[PDB]
Amino acid sequence: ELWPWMAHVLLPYVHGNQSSPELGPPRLRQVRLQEALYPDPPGPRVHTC
Amino acid sequence: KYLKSVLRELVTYLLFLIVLCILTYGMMSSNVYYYTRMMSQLFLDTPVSKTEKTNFKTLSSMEDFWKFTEGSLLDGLYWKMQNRSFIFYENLLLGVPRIRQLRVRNGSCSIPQDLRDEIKECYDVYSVSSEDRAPFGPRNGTAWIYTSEKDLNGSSHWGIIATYSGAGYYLDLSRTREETAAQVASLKKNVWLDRGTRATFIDFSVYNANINLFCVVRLLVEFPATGGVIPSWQFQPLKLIRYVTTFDFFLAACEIIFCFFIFYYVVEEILEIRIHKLHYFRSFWNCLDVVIVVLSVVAIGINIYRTSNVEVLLQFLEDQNTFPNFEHLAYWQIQFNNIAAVTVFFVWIKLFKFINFNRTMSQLSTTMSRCAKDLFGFAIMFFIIFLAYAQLAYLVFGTQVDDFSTFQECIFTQFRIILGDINFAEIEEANRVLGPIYFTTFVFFMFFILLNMFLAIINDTYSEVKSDLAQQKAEM
Amino acid sequence: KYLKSVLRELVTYLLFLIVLCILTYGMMSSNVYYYTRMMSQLFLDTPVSKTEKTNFKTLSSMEDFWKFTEGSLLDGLYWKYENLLLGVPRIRQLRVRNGSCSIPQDLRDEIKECYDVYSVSSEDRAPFGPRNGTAWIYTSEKDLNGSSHWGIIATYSGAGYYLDLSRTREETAAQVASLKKNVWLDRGTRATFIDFSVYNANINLFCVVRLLVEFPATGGVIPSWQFQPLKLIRYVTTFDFFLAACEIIFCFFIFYYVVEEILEIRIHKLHYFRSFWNCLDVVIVVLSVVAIGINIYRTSNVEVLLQFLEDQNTFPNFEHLAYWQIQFNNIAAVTVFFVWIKLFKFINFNRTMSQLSTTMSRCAKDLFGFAIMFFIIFLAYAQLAYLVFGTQVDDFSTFQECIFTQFRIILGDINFAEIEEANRVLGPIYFTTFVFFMFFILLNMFLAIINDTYSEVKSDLAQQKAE
Amino acid sequence: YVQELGLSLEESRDRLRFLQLHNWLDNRSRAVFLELTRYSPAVGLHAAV
Ligand SMILES: *[C@@H]1O[C@H](CO)[C@@H](O)[C@H](O)[C@H]1NC(C)=O
Ligand SMILES: *[C@@H]1O[C@H](CO)[C@@H](O)[C@H](O)[C@H]1NC(C)=O
Ligand SMILES: *[C@@H]1O[C@H](CO)[C@@H](O)[C@H](O)[C@H]1NC(C)=O
Ligand SMILES: *[C@@H]1O[C@H](CO)[C@@H](O)[C@H](O)[C@H]1NC(C)=O
Ligand SMILES: *[C@@H]1O[C@H](CO)[C@@H](O)[C@H](O)[C@H]1NC(C)=O
Repeated sequence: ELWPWMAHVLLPYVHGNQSSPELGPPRLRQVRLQEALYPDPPGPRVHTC
Repeated sequence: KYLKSVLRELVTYLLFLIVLCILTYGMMSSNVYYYTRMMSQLFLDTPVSKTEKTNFKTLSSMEDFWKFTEGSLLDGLYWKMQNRSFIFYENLLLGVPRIRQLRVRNGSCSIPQDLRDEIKECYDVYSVSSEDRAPFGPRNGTAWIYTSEKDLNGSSHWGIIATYSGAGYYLDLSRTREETAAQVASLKKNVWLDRGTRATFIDFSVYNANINLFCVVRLLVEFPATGGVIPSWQFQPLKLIRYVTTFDFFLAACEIIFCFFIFYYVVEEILEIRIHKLHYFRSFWNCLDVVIVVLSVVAIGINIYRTSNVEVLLQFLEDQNTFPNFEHLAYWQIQFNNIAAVTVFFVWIKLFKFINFNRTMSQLSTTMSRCAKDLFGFAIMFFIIFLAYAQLAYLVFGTQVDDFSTFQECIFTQFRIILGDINFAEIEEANRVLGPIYFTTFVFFMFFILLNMFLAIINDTYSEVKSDLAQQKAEM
Repeated sequence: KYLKSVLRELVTYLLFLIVLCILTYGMMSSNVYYYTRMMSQLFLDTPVSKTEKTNFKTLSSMEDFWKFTEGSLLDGLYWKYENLLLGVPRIRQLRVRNGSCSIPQDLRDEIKECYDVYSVSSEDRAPFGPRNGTAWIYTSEKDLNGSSHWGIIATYSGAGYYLDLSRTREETAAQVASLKKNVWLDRGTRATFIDFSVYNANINLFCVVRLLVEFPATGGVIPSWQFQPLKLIRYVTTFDFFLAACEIIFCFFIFYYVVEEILEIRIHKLHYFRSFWNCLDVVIVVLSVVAIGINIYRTSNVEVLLQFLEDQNTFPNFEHLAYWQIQFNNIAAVTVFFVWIKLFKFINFNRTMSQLSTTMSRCAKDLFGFAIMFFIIFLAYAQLAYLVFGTQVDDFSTFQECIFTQFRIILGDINFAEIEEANRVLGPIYFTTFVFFMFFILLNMFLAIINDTYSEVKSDLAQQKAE
Repeated sequence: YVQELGLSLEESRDRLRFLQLHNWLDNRSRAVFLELTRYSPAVGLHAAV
């Protein structure tokens, strides 16, 4: 749902007629780890990550 | 003596207290509460439209305001009788409601040239020196033309963000919804709440002829320069046609007697200050009389200033198709109440002089008085640390918490923590390093150590006083 | 000689206390709660209509009441909780008359009528509407067994325009529609009562229900309700024979106590009202005598309802039974409290307990003398809050409400979200100066007295023991 | 690994969808780190979001 969230509320906020002058484009710096994770057993979280 | 002289001095105080109590019971009835309660719930606790749940109390955008002004507002002003417009079939909407706008002008501040390619205009925060006065939009009527503060008979308001003037672009509304809706639509089409607007006022009043109590209603909406909406409301139950029933003449007679009593007290105080001991201010029992008489004379002066000033009602009664100007009367009524409520407090407090009729009360009074000379120093030393914590919290958390967003708010938050009401469940989000540290230090040093010296001093003073008074029997 | 008389007195008091404790506890059956809760949930929580949600608890107009009297009321009363009706419900109206002001001469041309707040001198005794029957003709209070009610706004009378409905749904609906078609709830109305009773043969428990709707002179609606269950057979099994035996032995005990007291006061002409353990015994005796009188009064006339299970067609007047039941409960619940408190004279046999007893008996004078100086300041703050906040918070509306709010503040239950916004200045001042003068000064003085007296009395008692 | 997220609404939205369907953020991808800017000329204050 992050993609619909950004496409619905954030992009209309950044652009527009006047819409809150920004002074700078956005960025999406991102990390990967390379150490592929596996889903935990059923349940949101047991203790921590 | 000390008995035949005090008996008169006591009965004169008791009659004063009785008269003051009669006045207090007189002005505050039990019918104002439900009046104001229904009046408030009619406008504040109803959604703007049935398809949403955003009421005037929780506005969040410039667009929601337009939904409110044509919506729950018009629906709560004009009721079809089973022309006049009775709100609850009892309240009478006298006159017409008036809307008003306060806005600033284009280019009110300055921007650096290196980034003056994207920033095309700025609208500075509201200021009397930066308030627009030019006619904007279609120059038809009073809604697009500036009007001075003296041409509207207005005054300042002291809102939440700043203190707004009485000028601005105003508009009077009709008596029937059919034309008021058209006027609001005309305002909304040719954009009237531009980016430059900073405040909006809506004013009206009602009568509710059953009881004799006018009710004046003011609604403020503030637009900060950083974006957002801040609502505020004020409903005031004034009374201007007092003399109808016998109880009103009774209240007038009690007022006259109260004036006579205060004149008596001021005369017997001038006589004592001049024809007796000079500089008798080391008693605290005479520094209380001066406060009481000053507050009373201020209240009487305010009452004479305001009550004698009612010609606006007569002007409204001449022609009843114009907006009534009752704003000043509500302000002065509020000021008068704020003075009477403190005067009665001190009058009640003064009674402590008259309770020494046996050993126990006398010794308790002696303990309480003797324990005040030394508690004063610790009170100062404790309030210094209190204000140190207050300023520290205001500087650190006073930007993201909103409980510490203002110095006095910081003081109130600390007092609430002392009572045990506020939990730090948001402070960690506000700050994780200095949050728990501050909370623990404050709740440990000022609740386990500093707050017990107050107990210790009182406990020791009472013990020594009782021991001395008991030893006062080994000599006799 | 001391031990023998003391143990006799103690054992007699223990028998009295255990008899009273059994008698009171045998009067509480756990189904009364379930009955009242379900009755309230049925008559007060169900929506007025299918498409609306404004239940009786949240009435907001004189028109919603007309929907309630045709919606949830009929469904709950004439159900498919499994109760059955007895007698017939009655609906009564209290109005005031036109012309009850002296209208100001200035604007007398615009307005044309007052409907003043309800009072006995301003009641409308004249007929109105179609002069059909009782529903449009004033009836005196004495003609109809009535009494005051003490509603939320004011105390109402027992007179008014009354009407008795029918037994089944159709005729009651027709009568209500006929009342709605004409103007029965005029602008001059000030009170509306709905009264009836049910039996619920499933479990033996009568229920008398009264609903009140008040129309203040400034518009709006104020609803209130009162449900009183009753059990008026009391002779069904062995348990209530045991209860009757306990009742009779309780009467014998109170007779013995009162005759002992009258003999004692005959011995000591005066100076008998100072020990404070006789001033409490006389209070207990008086409360018990009042309770037994109320019980006799409310059990003398119980047969009158018996000829109502035979499915009569009239209104069962059951206000007195419910009122006296409430009064008898409010007397039992205080005599039990006082008889439990009186027990603080038979536990001085120990050493530590004796010290605590003499401590509390030696620091009572100072505590009472200081509770005056504390309450004077307390009332000063109460009056200040009432004058400042007595119109818009809703927590300082009445005067006693201010006192109760301050007492809750002492327990640390402040809101402060409305105190600061009702008056930005002089409100926070009151709040801050109230906490500094209570939690720091005036609540550290009781402890000082209780801290000094305890040490003094322990020192004296230890010296006497070592003397 | 960064993404500029375009300049105007249409191109930015198209590039967002383009990188969404090509599996840019479904793998390990510990964090996302969206953060751009803000500046209010009326008061003269910047804001890091
Ligand atoms: C506000 O002023 C700026 C420059 O001061 C100019 O662009 C114009 O007059 C106004 N802006 C707009 C967008 O109309
Ligand atoms: C303003 O005046 C013009 C001409 O006087 C008129 O046509 C118009 O309806 C008026 N109102 C507007 C533009 O809202
Ligand atoms: C302001 O006061 C004057 C004084 O008579 C009055 O004529 C006028 O109607 C009032 N209101 C306005 C908007 O000028
Ligand atoms: C109420 O009394 C006044 C007194 O003159 C009268 O004018 C008015 O018509 C009365 N109200 C009704 C509804 O008739
Ligand atoms: C009132 O009149 C008679 C009795 O007086 C009755 O038959 C009639 O139904 C009642 N109602 C109306 C509207 O006439």
